[PDB]
Amino acid sequence: QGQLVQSGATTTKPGSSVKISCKTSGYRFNFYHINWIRQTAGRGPEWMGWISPYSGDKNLAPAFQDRVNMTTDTEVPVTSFTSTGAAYMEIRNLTSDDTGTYFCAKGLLRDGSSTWLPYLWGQGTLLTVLTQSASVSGSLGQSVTISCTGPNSVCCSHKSISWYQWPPGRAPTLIIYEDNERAPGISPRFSGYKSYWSAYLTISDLRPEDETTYYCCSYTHNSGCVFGTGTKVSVL
Amino acid sequence: SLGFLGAAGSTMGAASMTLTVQARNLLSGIVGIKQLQARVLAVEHYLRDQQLLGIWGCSGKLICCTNVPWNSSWSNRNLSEIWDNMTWLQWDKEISNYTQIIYGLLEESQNQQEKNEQDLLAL
Amino acid sequence: SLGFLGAAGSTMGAASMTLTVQARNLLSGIVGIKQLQARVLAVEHYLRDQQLLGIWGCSGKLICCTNVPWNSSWSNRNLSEIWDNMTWLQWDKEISNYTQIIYGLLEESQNQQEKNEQDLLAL
Amino acid sequence: SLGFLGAAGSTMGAASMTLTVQARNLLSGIVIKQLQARVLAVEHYLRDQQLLGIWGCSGKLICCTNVPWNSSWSNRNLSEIWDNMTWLQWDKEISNYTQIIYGLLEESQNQQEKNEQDLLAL
Amino acid sequence: ENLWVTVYYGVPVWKDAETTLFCASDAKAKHNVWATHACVPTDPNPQEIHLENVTEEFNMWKNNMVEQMHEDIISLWDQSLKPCVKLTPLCVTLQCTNVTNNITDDMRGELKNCSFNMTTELRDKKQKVYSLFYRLDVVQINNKEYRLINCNTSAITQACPKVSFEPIPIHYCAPAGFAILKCKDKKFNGTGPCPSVSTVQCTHGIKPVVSTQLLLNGSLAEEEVIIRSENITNNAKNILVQLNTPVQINCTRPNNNTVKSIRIGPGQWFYYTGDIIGDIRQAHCNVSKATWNETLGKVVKQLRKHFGNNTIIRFANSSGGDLEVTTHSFNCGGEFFYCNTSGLFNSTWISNDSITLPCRIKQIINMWQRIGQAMYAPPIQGVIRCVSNITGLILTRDGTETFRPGGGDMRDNWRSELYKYKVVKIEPLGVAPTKCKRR
Amino acid sequence: NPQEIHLENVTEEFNMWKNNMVEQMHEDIISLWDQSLKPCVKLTPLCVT
Ligand SMILES: *[C@@H]1O[C@H](CO)[C@@H](O[C@@H]2O[C@H](CO)[C@@H](O[C@@H]3O[C@H](CO[C@H]4O[C@H](CO)[C@@H](O)[C@H](O)[C@@H]4O)[C@@H](O)[C@H](O[C@H]4O[C@H](CO)[C@@H](O)[C@H](O)[C@@H]4O)[C@@H]3O)[C@H](O)[C@H]2NC(C)=O)[C@H](O)[C@H]1NC(C)=O
Ligand SMILES: *[C@@H]1O[C@H](CO)[C@@H](O[C@@H]2O[C@H](CO)[C@@H](O[C@@H]3O[C@H](CO)[C@@H](O)[C@H](O)[C@@H]3O)[C@H](O)[C@H]2NC(C)=O)[C@H](O)[C@H]1NC(C)=O
Ligand SMILES: *[C@@H]1O[C@H](CO)[C@@H](O[C@@H]2O[C@H](CO)[C@@H](O[C@@H]3O[C@H](CO)[C@@H](O)[C@H](O)[C@@H]3O)[C@H](O)[C@H]2NC(C)=O)[C@H](O)[C@H]1NC(C)=O
Ligand SMILES: *[C@@H]1O[C@H](CO)[C@@H](O[C@@H]2O[C@H](CO)[C@@H](O)[C@H](O)[C@H]2NC(C)=O)[C@H](O)[C@H]1NC(C)=O
Ligand SMILES: *[C@@H]1O[C@H](CO)[C@@H](O[C@@H]2O[C@H](CO)[C@@H](O)[C@H](O)[C@H]2NC(C)=O)[C@H](O)[C@H]1NC(C)=O
Ligand SMILES: *[C@@H]1O[C@H](CO)[C@@H](O[C@@H]2O[C@H](CO)[C@@H](O)[C@H](O)[C@H]2NC(C)=O)[C@H](O)[C@H]1NC(C)=O
Ligand SMILES: *[C@@H]1O[C@H](CO)[C@@H](O[C@@H]2O[C@H](CO)[C@@H](O)[C@H](O)[C@H]2NC(C)=O)[C@H](O)[C@H]1NC(C)=O
Ligand SMILES: *[C@@H]1O[C@H](CO)[C@@H](O)[C@H](O)[C@H]1NC(C)=O
Ligand SMILES: *[C@@H]1O[C@H](CO)[C@@H](O)[C@H](O)[C@H]1NC(C)=O
Ligand SMILES: *[C@@H]1O[C@H](CO)[C@@H](O)[C@H](O)[C@H]1NC(C)=O
Ligand SMILES: *[C@@H]1O[C@H](CO)[C@@H](O)[C@H](O)[C@H]1NC(C)=O
Ligand SMILES: *[C@@H]1O[C@H](CO)[C@@H](O)[C@H](O)[C@H]1NC(C)=O
Ligand SMILES: *[C@@H]1O[C@H](CO)[C@@H](O)[C@H](O)[C@H]1NC(C)=O
Ligand SMILES: *[C@@H]1O[C@H](CO)[C@@H](O)[C@H](O)[C@H]1NC(C)=O
Ligand SMILES: *[C@@H]1O[C@H](CO)[C@@H](O)[C@H](O)[C@H]1NC(C)=O
Ligand SMILES: *[C@@H]1O[C@H](CO)[C@@H](O)[C@H](O)[C@H]1NC(C)=O
Ligand SMILES: *[C@@H]1O[C@H](CO)[C@@H](O)[C@H](O)[C@H]1NC(C)=O
Ligand SMILES: *[C@@H]1O[C@H](CO)[C@@H](O)[C@H](O)[C@H]1NC(C)=O
Ligand SMILES: *[C@@H]1O[C@H](CO)[C@@H](O)[C@H](O)[C@H]1NC(C)=O
Ligand SMILES: *[C@@H]1O[C@H](CO)[C@@H](O)[C@H](O)[C@H]1NC(C)=O
Ligand SMILES: *[C@@H]1O[C@H](CO)[C@@H](O)[C@H](O)[C@H]1NC(C)=O
Ligand SMILES: *[C@@H]1O[C@H](CO)[C@@H](O)[C@H](O)[C@H]1NC(C)=O
Repeated sequence: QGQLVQSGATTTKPGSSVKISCKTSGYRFNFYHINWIRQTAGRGPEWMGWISPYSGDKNLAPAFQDRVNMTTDTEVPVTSFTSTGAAYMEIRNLTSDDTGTYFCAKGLLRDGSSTWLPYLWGQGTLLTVLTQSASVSGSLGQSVTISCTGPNSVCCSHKSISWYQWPPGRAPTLIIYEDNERAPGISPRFSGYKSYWSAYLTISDLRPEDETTYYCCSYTHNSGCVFGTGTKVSVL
Repeated sequence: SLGFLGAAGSTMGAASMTLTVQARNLLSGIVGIKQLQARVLAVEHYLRDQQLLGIWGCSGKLICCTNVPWNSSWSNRNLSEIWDNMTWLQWDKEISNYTQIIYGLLEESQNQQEKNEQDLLAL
Repeated sequence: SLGFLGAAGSTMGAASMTLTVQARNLLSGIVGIKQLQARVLAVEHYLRDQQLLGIWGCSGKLICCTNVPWNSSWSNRNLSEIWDNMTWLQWDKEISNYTQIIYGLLEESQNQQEKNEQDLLAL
Repeated sequence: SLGFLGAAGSTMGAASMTLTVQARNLLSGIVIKQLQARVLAVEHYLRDQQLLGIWGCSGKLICCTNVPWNSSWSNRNLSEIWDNMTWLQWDKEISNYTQIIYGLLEESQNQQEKNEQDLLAL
Repeated sequence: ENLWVTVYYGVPVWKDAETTLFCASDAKAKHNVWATHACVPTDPNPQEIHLENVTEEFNMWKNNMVEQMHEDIISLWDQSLKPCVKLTPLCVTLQCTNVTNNITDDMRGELKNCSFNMTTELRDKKQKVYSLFYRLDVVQINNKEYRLINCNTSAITQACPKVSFEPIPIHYCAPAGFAILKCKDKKFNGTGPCPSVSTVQCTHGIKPVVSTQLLLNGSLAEEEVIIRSENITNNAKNILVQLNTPVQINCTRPNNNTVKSIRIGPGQWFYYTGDIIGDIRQAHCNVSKATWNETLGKVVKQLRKHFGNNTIIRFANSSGGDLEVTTHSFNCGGEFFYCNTSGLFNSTWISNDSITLPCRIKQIINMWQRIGQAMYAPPIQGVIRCVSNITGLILTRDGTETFRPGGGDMRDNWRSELYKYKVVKIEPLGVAPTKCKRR
Repeated sequence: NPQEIHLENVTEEFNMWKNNMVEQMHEDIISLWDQSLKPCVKLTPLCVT
């Protein structure tokens, strides 16, 4: 299980520095990394950075190298395997161009090749290079395949690809990770495939609730999530 | 090399690579009625663990594979969600609902495997 | 599934198919100077049975076949006259005259088999 | 057949051919303090089988390993050992590195088990 | 994708449990009452292994090591008391007087000179002898006739004069297949999940100091001062306070007493209090006043964390009960001291030189669990003086607030030390699915 | 049948004055004496004139 609650939706004019809290429950707060990802209106989803609430070792994107500050405090053990923690994040040279919805997401695993991958997302707070399929659609019973590709700086076995379902302005949900493995609870109708130049997401036997947008992430073991443009699915 | 019970909070796969370090401190160390009663009690638990080890056909081996399959009603989680994701303590805590059934199935599977081998060796 | 010692009066072959049910109740159950003396004694009989099991090369297996032949002077009866004809009680009653000789021969046969394997593994 | 501890002063190879005669008299025979010795005796036997099992020699009196022989332990030759010394003087001379050898056997069997577990996945 | 079960021997999974724990003491050799000679002598290196990512639930008030240690201590007292000479002939009529007691007319009864008839090595002969008895050990009959306190209630036996009642460190250990969980959190409340847990085979050196209202020679808190209780809101549960800065106490009896060996029976020689050389003074204990005030302040600052910053609490003496409960009772140099503590807890604290305590001496002490067995402490020659560290308190709430000390149960003193330790068992067998199949 | 097995070619160092069987037997004999003496009648009344 596990649940993450975010701060309030307050607004502030440019030049300031705001802090956003993220309180965790239902899991060992020390066992997984924490990621901050911002969804901007005039841009794609951008991975800002992750920290380890166990080692304290941080790693951000170069675009947020000298402008963002992320901290955590010690956990409060609830049981042998449940803990409650918090996480704070601020931006120093803050303007009005960084407006959007911010999400804090715990890591995927505590070992392997997909450790820090943002898996369990929050509620979202309201503030003040990888191209995929333009638009595809289908009908109940058939299958669809969404593409995703980019340059050698973001393609190929060199990197790993994940697939995310994202309702507009709501809680996202992970579908695929490391190019074929699907998240727990995902129906077997979803399939992931990967060529040397593109990744495919196959969805057979569609159903009405699938009217949603989809994104793909390019990521290695010690890098950030490189999101895509977006694929708008229609009908129902 | 972390020592005895070093990988208590570690992932299950990490602790699986150091099994001798826990196996060599089960009957030895430094171990008047109280003192002798615990030794007799301790040796019964080792033989309790070794008797079950032999009845499943894993005599003298720390990693043994079986013929029984995995039942989804016990636990739906995946392999990468177990070995690199959970510790042995919480695993034993969660799976503590069906251990007796699994033990019985292992017993009967090894028994039928022995019967099949006895049938096959008659040519 | 008849339980512990269920096939007492059954044929030997019928009891041979359920060997784990008797093997799992030799050192466990619910088992105080008197009480502790029996536990220490009981584990000695299990190890008495397991030590002989290991010295014959049947470590951790309930059904093992040997290299020694069957002597007719021990018993002249036939296979269908044993497995589908008698219970283990009357068999152990009849064969209780030469068990020690058989045990010694099993010991020496396993020893020579180990020596042969050591000689063969030198190439 | 010389009996129990018959080949005490014999060469090591001569004693190696009769191993059951010493192995069958380690927990049997005729055995408040007296019961304490039996409980102690079985712990040493299981101490011997625990080390036996952790090296991968479960139920066998002669088992070969994967570790090599280090010359710094002893420079003597094979014909300078087996037809040349008794087990008493050998254990006297090599009693300087037995623990190291035991640890190497432990780790070699552990990695051998890991290699077999890795190999059995195809 | 057909996953198969795999068995692993030696998996790090434990379960909380209760098991018998044995005793181990560092080598020192006469023989003490604790029979530490019967424990294992040599500790080479108490190897502690920090268990990272391991947060385990501890509960000192449901701990089982404490009950085992309680029964073991009772067993040690009775084992040391078993082979010594019985004092059943000592229950007779006594003729007692104030010998030079009438000086100031204050402490006349405190110690008394008593003459009486007693048996000798021969069955048919008697001998009239004298001795000195403290007031706390005798009761009148009514003339100057007296009788021992224990006669109407229990049988009496004296301690053998070779065993020492001075406590020595005890390291409690678990057998093979079991381990002790040590919580190293410096702000550990005593209950709940501990984030930093380590494992050991044996505890540190623990001294069995039998004390009351003041914990003597105990462990020190690393930071602040820690307050523990089962139900802090319940006044029927005693409050255990642990300090970080120890307060030193100086206890002394300056009466230079002397022993007189008197033969009661065949192979039995009793040790009476012969005479007092020099002045007859009062046994007492000092503590520095300023250090006590500072430690009281740091105790109340943490007491305010569970009752409010504005609520005013005060400290008073004990409310009543048995002698061993209403006083600071302990064993110094061998003899049993009971010190009045009204001069310690006599301060009221508002929102925002050395002192001395009079002590009386007992040598007839009964067991705190069963009444029916009494031990005579043989008197100790010379001047008695012991310096100790008060490090903990046993307070009782009443229900503004007032606090009164106490605690007459022996197991409180062990709870004061075994809060860090928790005994667990190991189930080393673990099954898990893998993509491996036999054959 | 006390089965003695001659150990040929075996030259072993003995030391009777540091032997441990002797001290153990001393304590065993003392323990047996006191065990036999425990349940018998005491003679404390016999110490008279
Ligand atoms: C207690 O719980 C914590 C939290 O779960 C555990 O900490 C995790 O430890 C595992 C490994 O034990 C970590 O996963 C591994 O990370 C390695 C490197 O990540 C670091 O990378 C840079 C390099 O300096 C640091 O800046 C950064 O902050 C990270 O700390 C990877 O190398 C591992 O393998 C991956 O990379 C290698 C590269 O060669 C590949 O070969 C592999 O295939 C794979 O792709 C692995 O991913 C995990 O990140 C830690 N989590 C946290 C939150 O810190 C403790 O281990 C645990 N304690 C115990 C005793 O179990
Ligand atoms: C406790 O009471 C006993 C009495 O039962 C005291 O013993 C007696 O003490 C007196 C006074 O010291 C002794 O008298 C003295 O005798 C000596 C020697 O003959 C003599 O030189 C003195 O002039 C004086 O008369 C008496 O003998 C003695 N009796 C016995 C049996 O000891 C005892 O002193 C008292 N104890 C204390 C601490 O006061
Ligand atoms: C708390 O611990 C301290 C020390 O750890 C204890 O003080 C010790 O008290 C005993 C007896 O009161 C002293 O023993 C005596 O030592 C002198 C030294 O010359 C010796 O001559 C005597 O025969 C006797 O053995 C001991 O020295 C003393 N230790 C120190 C360091 O002063 C104290 O008693 C403990 N508190 C309690 C309540 O037990
Ligand atoms: C990120 O912000 C936090 C505030 O939440 C900073 O932490 C404090 O910084 C000040 C100024 O350097 C120190 O005086 C404090 O001791 C810090 N800790 C606390 C608890 O206040 C933190 O320094 C910021 N990060 C960076 C890189 O400056
Ligand atoms: C009283 O407390 C003091 C201070 O805690 C003790 O002195 C310490 O003793 C330990 C162990 O002997 C040493 O490791 C420390 O370095 C000492 N520190 C100081 C400041 O003295 C003293 O031993 C205690 N006395 C008693 C009787 O418990
Ligand atoms: C207590 O009284 C005893 C005598 O009962 C004193 O013992 C004497 O001590 C001195 C020390 O120099 C010796 O020379 C004497 O021989 C001792 N007398 C006996 C009879 O043994 C002891 O000194 C006194 N102690 C105190 C503190 O007053
Ligand atoms: C209790 O007694 C001890 C020693 O008998 C006193 O400690 C001594 O204090 C003086 C200070 O004048 C120091 O010079 C000594 O070194 C101390 N002795 C030791 C062994 O440390 C202590 O002050 C006394 N306390 C009270 C309250 O009387
Ligand atoms: C799983 O277990 C249930 C009950 O224990 C049983 O009815 C079912 O047949 C099992 N399924 C498999 C695949 O073993
Ligand atoms: C294991 O993975 C699941 C995936 O949902 C996650 O909820 C859980 O926190 C992870 N860790 C443990 C110890 O279960
Ligand atoms: C175990 O079974 C009990 C009773 O059926 C149930 O309440 C509990 O949730 C189960 N736990 C697990 C981990 O299956
Ligand atoms: C049977 O046993 C006898 C004596 O025990 C022996 O002489 C004979 O050779 C044996 N024959 C076989 C076939 O085992
Ligand atoms: C076994 O020996 C007894 C007497 O020693 C004899 O009565 C019996 O017939 C013998 N049985 C067999 C099968 O040899
Ligand atoms: C022999 O032992 C030494 C020290 O133990 C070690 O450095 C060396 O590598 C070993 N050599 C071999 C061949 O094992
Ligand atoms: C063994 O070690 C001891 C002490 O270090 C030394 O005296 C002896 O010569 C050594 N023997 C061998 C064979 O290395
Ligand atoms: C001792 O003195 C007190 C002082 O009041 C007196 O009451 C008591 O009776 C005296 N005891 C005697 C003289 O035995
Ligand atoms: C001892 O016995 C005699 C009997 O004549 C008695 O007079 C005397 O008072 C007794 N001693 C004491 C101290 O009472
Ligand atoms: C013994 O005497 C004391 C003296 O007051 C008294 O308190 C106690 O109750 C008496 N015991 C019995 C059993 O009468
Ligand atoms: C002790 O502290 C723990 C820490 O959370 C708390 O849960 C518990 O209620 C406290 N107990 C008391 C009696 O204050
Ligand atoms: C503590 O005591 C009060 C009254 O004494 C009671 O109401 C409360 O339930 C107790 N606490 C617990 C946890 O039971
Ligand atoms: C009491 O004072 C402390 C200062 O250490 C403060 O943290 C706490 O909030 C105060 N509590 C109340 C109820 O005023
Ligand atoms: C202790 O002393 C106080 C005054 O210092 C006094 O009121 C109280 O009665 C004394 N207690 C005893 C038991 O003597
Ligand atoms: C107790 O305190 C009161 C008031 O401060 C004082 O009058 C009295 O003398 C004190 N008594 C003791 C024993 O400290």
